[PDB]
Amino acid sequence: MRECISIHVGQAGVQIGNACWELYCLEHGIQPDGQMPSDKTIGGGDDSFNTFFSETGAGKHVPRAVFVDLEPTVVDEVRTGTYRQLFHPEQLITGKEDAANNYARGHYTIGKEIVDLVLDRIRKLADQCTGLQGFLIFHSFGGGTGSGFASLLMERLSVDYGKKSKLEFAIYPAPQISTAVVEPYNTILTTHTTLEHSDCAFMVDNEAIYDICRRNLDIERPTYTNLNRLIAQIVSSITASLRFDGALNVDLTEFQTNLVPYPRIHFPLATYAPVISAEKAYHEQLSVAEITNACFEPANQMVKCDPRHGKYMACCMLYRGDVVPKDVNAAIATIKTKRTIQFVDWCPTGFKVGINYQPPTVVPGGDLAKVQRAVCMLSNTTAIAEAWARLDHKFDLMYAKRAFVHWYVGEGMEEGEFSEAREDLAALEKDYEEVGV
Amino acid sequence: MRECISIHVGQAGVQIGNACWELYCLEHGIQPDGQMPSDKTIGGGDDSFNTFFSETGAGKHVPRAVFVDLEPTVVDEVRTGTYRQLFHPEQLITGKEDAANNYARGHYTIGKEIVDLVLDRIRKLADQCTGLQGFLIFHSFGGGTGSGFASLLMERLSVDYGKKSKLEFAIYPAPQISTAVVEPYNTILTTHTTLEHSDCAFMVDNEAIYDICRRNLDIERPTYTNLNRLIAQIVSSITASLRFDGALNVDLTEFQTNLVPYPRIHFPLATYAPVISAEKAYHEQLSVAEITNACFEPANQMVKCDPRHGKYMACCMLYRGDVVPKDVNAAIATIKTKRTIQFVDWCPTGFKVGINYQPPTVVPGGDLAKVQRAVCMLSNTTAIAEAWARLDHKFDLMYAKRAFVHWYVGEGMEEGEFSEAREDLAALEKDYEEVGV
Amino acid sequence: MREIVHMQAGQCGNQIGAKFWEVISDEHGIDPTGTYHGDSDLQLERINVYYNEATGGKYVPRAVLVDLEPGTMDSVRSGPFGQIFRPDNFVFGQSGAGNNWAKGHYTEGAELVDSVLDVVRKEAESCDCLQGFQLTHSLGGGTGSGMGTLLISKIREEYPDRIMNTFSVVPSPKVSDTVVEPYNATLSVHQLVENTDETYCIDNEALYDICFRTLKLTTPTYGDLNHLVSATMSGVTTCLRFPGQLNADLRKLAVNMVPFPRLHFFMPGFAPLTSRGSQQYRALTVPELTQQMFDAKNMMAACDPRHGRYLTVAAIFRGRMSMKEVDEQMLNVQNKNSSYFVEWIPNNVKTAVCDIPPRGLKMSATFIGNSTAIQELFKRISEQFTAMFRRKAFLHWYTGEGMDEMEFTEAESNMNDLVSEYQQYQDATAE
Amino acid sequence: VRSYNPSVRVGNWNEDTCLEEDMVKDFLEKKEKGELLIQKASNLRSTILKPSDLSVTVDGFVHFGDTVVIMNEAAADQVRTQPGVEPRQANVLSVNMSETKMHETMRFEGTCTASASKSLNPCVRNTFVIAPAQDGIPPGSPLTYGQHFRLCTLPGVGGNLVLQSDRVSFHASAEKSRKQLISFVDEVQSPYLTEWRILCFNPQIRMESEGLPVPANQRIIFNHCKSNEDLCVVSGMSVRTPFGREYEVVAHTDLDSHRAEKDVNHWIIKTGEPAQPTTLAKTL
Amino acid sequence: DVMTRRAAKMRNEGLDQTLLFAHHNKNLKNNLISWYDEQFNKRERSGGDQLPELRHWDGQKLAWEPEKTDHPVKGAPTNFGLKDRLQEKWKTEEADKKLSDYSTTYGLDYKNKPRAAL
Ligand SMILES: Nc1nc2c(ncn2[C@@H]2O[C@H](COP(=O)(O)OP(=O)(O)OP(=O)(O)O)[C@@H](O)[C@H]2O)c(=O)[nH]1
Ligand SMILES: Nc1nc2c(ncn2[C@@H]2O[C@H](COP(=O)(O)OP(=O)(O)OP(=O)(O)O)[C@@H](O)[C@H]2O)c(=O)[nH]1
Ligand SMILES: Nc1nc2c(ncn2[C@@H]2O[C@H](COP(=O)(O)OP(=O)(O)O)[C@@H](O)[C@H]2O)c(=O)[nH]1
Ligand SMILES: [Mg+2]
Ligand SMILES: [Mg+2]
Repeated sequence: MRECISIHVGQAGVQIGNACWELYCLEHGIQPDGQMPSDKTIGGGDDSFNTFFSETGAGKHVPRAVFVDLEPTVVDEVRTGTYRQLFHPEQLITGKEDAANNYARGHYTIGKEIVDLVLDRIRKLADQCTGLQGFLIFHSFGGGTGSGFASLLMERLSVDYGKKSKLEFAIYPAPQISTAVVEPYNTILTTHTTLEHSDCAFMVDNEAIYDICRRNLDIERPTYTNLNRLIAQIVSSITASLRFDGALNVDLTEFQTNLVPYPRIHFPLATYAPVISAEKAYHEQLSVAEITNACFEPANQMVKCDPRHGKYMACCMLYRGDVVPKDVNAAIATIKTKRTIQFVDWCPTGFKVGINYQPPTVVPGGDLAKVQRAVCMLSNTTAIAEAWARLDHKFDLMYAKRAFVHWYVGEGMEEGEFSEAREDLAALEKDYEEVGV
Repeated sequence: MRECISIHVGQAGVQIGNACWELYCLEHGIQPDGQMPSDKTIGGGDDSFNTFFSETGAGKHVPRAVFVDLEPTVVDEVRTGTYRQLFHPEQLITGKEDAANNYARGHYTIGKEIVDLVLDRIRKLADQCTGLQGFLIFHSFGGGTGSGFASLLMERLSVDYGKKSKLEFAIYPAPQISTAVVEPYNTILTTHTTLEHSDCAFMVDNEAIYDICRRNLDIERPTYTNLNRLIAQIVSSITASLRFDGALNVDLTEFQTNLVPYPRIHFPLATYAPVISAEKAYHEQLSVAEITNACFEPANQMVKCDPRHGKYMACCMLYRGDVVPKDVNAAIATIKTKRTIQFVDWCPTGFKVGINYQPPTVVPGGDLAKVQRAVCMLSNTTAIAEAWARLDHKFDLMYAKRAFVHWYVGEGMEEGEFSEAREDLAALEKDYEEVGV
Repeated sequence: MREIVHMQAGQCGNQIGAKFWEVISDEHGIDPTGTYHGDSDLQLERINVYYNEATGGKYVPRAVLVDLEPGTMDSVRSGPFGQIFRPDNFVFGQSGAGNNWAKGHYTEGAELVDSVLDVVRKEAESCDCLQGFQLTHSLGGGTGSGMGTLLISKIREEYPDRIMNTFSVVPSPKVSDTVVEPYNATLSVHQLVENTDETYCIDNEALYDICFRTLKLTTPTYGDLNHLVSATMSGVTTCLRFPGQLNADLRKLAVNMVPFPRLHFFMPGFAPLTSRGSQQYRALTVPELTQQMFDAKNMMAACDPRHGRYLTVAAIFRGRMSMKEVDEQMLNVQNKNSSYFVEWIPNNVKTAVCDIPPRGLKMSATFIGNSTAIQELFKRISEQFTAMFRRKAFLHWYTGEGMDEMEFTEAESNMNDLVSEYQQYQDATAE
Repeated sequence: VRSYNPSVRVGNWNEDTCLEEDMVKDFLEKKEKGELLIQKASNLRSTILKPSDLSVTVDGFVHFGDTVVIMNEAAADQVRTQPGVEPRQANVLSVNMSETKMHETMRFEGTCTASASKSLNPCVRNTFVIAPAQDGIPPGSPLTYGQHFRLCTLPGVGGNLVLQSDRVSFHASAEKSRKQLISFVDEVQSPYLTEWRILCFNPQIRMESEGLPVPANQRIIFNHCKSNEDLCVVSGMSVRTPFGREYEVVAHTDLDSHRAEKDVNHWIIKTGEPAQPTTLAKTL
Repeated sequence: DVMTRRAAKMRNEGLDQTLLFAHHNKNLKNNLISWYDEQFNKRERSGGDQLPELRHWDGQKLAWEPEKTDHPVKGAPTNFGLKDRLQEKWKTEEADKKLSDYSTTYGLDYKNKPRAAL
């Protein structure tokens, strides 16, 4: 009934979805070949899979996913890996040349011959879908396919579908850690062209998950696999209300109407809490107040910025597991009595609370531990303006003497779009300070 | 004693008669082997089967049916199935080649080689009778094996017999969906010449039964078997007064004198209630008043023709079950006090009421629930003139440039029959207009 | 007990006929030795329609095999399912067709027609309720074109009441394989249009396009192209051989599909088609099948129906499905692309449902289409014909094997008149 | 433009690998349920071509119940008179059928038809058992001249096939060189058609030798009885065999200029030599 | 060489009726059942494909699940008995032309009747 279409754009999005669909397969109990092995005769119906899996003919459940990338070897790793006979081969759309960390190359030349094919696949999935809820778009703001083609996808999806929700599970560049050099260019050119074609842009910082996985999950050497598994846990916690039944619930529209106060302000930071290994978990007594304070802890945010230099507008508050509503209410009362957590004066009531009874399934061979309670925080703080201003400063530093602009110009992009993106991000940050004050 | 002969001609007639004789065997407790199950005892008091079944010696009940088909396709299934030892082998009269949707082929060439045999079989089944009431002729207006051979058969039957009633159950085409392309040609050339040799021709429409099954039975994708079972329930509700005792009974002789005002307007519509399923019958209250209003609802007519665009001329009330005539009269008064159901000024009276004591039967693996009461409209009204107008519009659209006429002409049919058929349908439209005004 | 005598003349006709007999032998449970090893008794009840009873449980197909060379006929006798044919109906010549309609129609092919007609007469009076004849030919060679069309003419003269099916591999704008395809196509369609009850024009370019786009299939060769034609030929005649809720035989299809007598050129199709990587991800259902039927890329003729207008459509659904779903699907498509249908014919779709689906598929469907857009094919053949005939190119073979140029002129004028008829029955409104 | 191996991930490799996977799935299905032609042929080679121990005579005469092998000598003129056809080599009468009754049921089942294989090796397909026909004849008794017997195969793999002939009627004749057919049957329709006798070499001492015991390793004549025809190799043309190309044994009384049996009429009974029961016994 | 010719011939022969046109499974045995057989000949279910008569409600399709038109009968194929009758005829044909039959029409037809026939 309620289904979501997941579009994974770029190498980062494809790898995040590679962790994700493994987690969804484990959660809904389907084998990597697409079969349900339960067959419990008297029971075993379990219609909860009809949110991210589509029932085909011979008992095979295919995901509602489009793994799109302009460059091979990563979707080829998907096609040759253990999740081979799970995805539709026509949902693994690939090009021939990457954008090569160039927003102009991913938005103006290489993305044109493949946007029609990915739109046709999206239309086919929507036609099979009965009661579509929204799109979950996993990409990175760093550059290349995940910038230009993602922005192009938002443009055509807002042209075609319109009112449907479009969530952006974006990967955001760190204050200090940066792989690409033209990451400020690609990030701001993504922000300018997806600022009006999105509904909730959850950015996620790699440095913050690095700190979380080192401090909490006591791992000395984390790779991208742990980061993508934690983001899979984020998206599973968000969509658990749609998938499983339970207590007071939210859908995507319930979710976005409480987290987007102003039309330009749709940028909620994500936070997950259980983040505990087995050794630290068995010497712990995880309860609703403890894990709510764990979410409100400034060292648990998935974007590297302290929320003390900012004011919370709204918080969507997803509890999951052995959760009692009055324990939730007492916890939220305690944080509202805490003076250090600062809410904005025009939002006296700011907690979109939702409880589910299905605790998360930890991936075997992973890093987390099995728990009975879980919190997901999605908070629209006025602290992400510091991140926007620091990338604005980086863009001004690069664009002061026109470094790396000749690639865009000779590829087919004007400097007027650079200036327009600069002015739009300045408008966005002054809008944030005007609403926050 | 109240004996009747059923001739099922055409593919649709054979399938409908298959369902009808299944229902009759279940009603009278006759096994598919043609024998009573030997635990009846009684002592011969329950002779309420002789209208449909003979008794050949040891207890083999041979039905009074003639199954006619020019193709050996759907009668061979009867000859080879579990009903093989129920029918007399030459009551399942079979041709060699089908008439190929061709009125001329079914009326002149392939019609005039088996017509002697089918009249011989009808003669044998008619002089093996002691008070025959009439002929129930089940056919479709599709063409050839159906409408064409039924036309030739009734042309010979009116000459052979006399004042015996010949009721027709005709599958009329839908406004939108139909199988054949030469369907308007076959329907016009059949309603030209069976309009003079018939007595009362019920119209049943496949699109109407599809909408009935979608809305009330909640089956989104019914096959022809469900339609045949519903038609069998209609015919059983018609002929239950000839079999089972009731408060007041109606006969086939009573029937035409109640629903044919003038001999050219012998075209009634059939409607049934309740057609609700077993998952809603036990929760919805099912009594006389609301089943009569369900019948008189425009979205229940089994013809795909709204009676709101016409005037009711006569109606046949058929109740079966634990139905009291006081509630019958109360329901009829509530019908007559409604301004939407508009009667005609020259008929201030008219609701032919029959009440039967036997409750409707249920078939294993069927669609309808075990209800304790049911009601059938058999109504004559001016609404069907719209269907005639649509049919003549289709006929003129095809005949304006002589489409498909060469098959009929070269099969041995003169071209002026099309023009005289269009004259006859124009006269039928004008007669319906002057009756309605 | 309606009877079809299958005939194939030429190399391509023999190949597609051998594939047809394979695809119907594993439908009816016939082993390569010819016996009946099936166990479902629904198969062994209409087996007479294409086979003939012999001693034991053996069933010999009712096929007439014609070729003017002891080559590919020996190849199809030595291939798989080649031990089922009687050796009597392997009449072949010891000459060459020459890719020459004159050589096939007025010389050494013509003195083989006596033996061919004796075999056809024996196989036709061995029946009791003969429905008709089904010739599969090449239309661009010399044995399929000339000998096939003369056999059509002789059989139509002898039995001018039975149903004449002709599966013709009409030449393409692309590809080649013969320089005198316009001559062998015009001179054959000139006799097809007056001697055939219904013609299915299959095109090798469209078959290659299907192999490209719905089956990927880097190296399909002629085996897959003949397998699709075999599947279509099996799906057209399935109501004669298996029961169903809504049957339609070849005469029903002809009556419901051919408005005017010289308008019997169709575009067949078959649409439970998907690639091997998507065979276990595609769900067999009536809307999906109907969408692939009415998709313009699944035509087995190179003509694109979007530039023309459908006059009549036939649709035969093998398998167990729901008639409301089928009827409302055709209502939906006829409401949607209503500009692709002629206004003067309401309800341009003839529906048939057969109970038994083919091997592997739970639900299959075949498509027959009579449209204006087939006139582009004959216009192309006319343009190539008037390009060569204006300069007498390759004409001395035809006129020295024994003919006249008046036959060439008559064929060109007749096929141009057929083009004019198709064009006039396109944009003529109702009122 | 350029094409690579499907292991190289450049072109149509995904559904090429899918098609190869489906073909491999079908191949493993036939491998596990045993309809592969390789496995059928290997089973045929293992079960048919198995050495069979022959019977070693003591007095040199043929006795009833002996196994023995029917052989024929090569042509006396082995010198190549004309280049082309090879002169007839030494060969052994054997049992034949084409493909299907070899492939399934593993055994010689029914009507077979015989042939002459060049493999001079005792084997299941080419050893027999001399058996009586009139009953009451004790086993181990001499076969003698003019005395009817039946040539039957072993009761193991083969199912006791009995030699049989027919006429030159137009329903059953040799596949090449239209003549009398030599078959191996299992049901035995009529007992007289499944019956054979042995005539001596010199056609003057024949009447006096009728009754004398038959010697093993010299040339004798196999005469039917019902049709009075003698066994022949009939070289110059061969019949198809799964184990090669073999000559076509035909019953035909072939006569030379002095009305006597030709080179292909003199078959020899080969026992086991008294050193080990396999191999041949050498002529005398 | 005499190998590339055979390889090219078998390549041009072309795939199979199971490598092409076959979806999900490659079996014809389970689909040889007719609507008349599964409706008027009863043909009760067996095994896992036993549809309940409850016909409860679904939310994922907004319709009642157990469609009898979508879940037809699976199992043994449709059989009448004329296969066995024709098999008896084929065994009679094989028992014919057996050389030593030599049986006359009088001997076949005029035999010793059973005692209960008197
Ligand atoms: N969380 C997470 N981030 C990743 C992962 N892989 C890459 N990234 C992010 O991606 C950024 C680099 O740009 P990409 O997203 O790889 O570029 P692209 O979208 O694939 O487009 P191209 O330039 O054509 O490669 C880095 O800054 C990383 O933060 C991953 O596995 N997990
Ligand atoms: N309600 C219902 N209608 C049917 C059934 N079978 C066929 N029809 C209708 O009959 C029309 C065509 O006539 P057919 O019954 O198919 O064939 P026919 O009447 O025997 O005439 P021929 O085609 O010459 O054989 C179609 O348009 C169908 O709507 C059935 O089982 N139930
Ligand atoms: N589909 C298909 N087409 C074929 C086959 N063989 C030949 N053709 C086509 O037939 C045309 C030539 O016809 P041909 O067979 O030579 O006619 P013939 O010489 O009279 O037998 C060529 O254009 C080929 O494309 C085949 O096996 N399958
Ligand atoms: Mg990349
Ligand atoms: Mg019919």
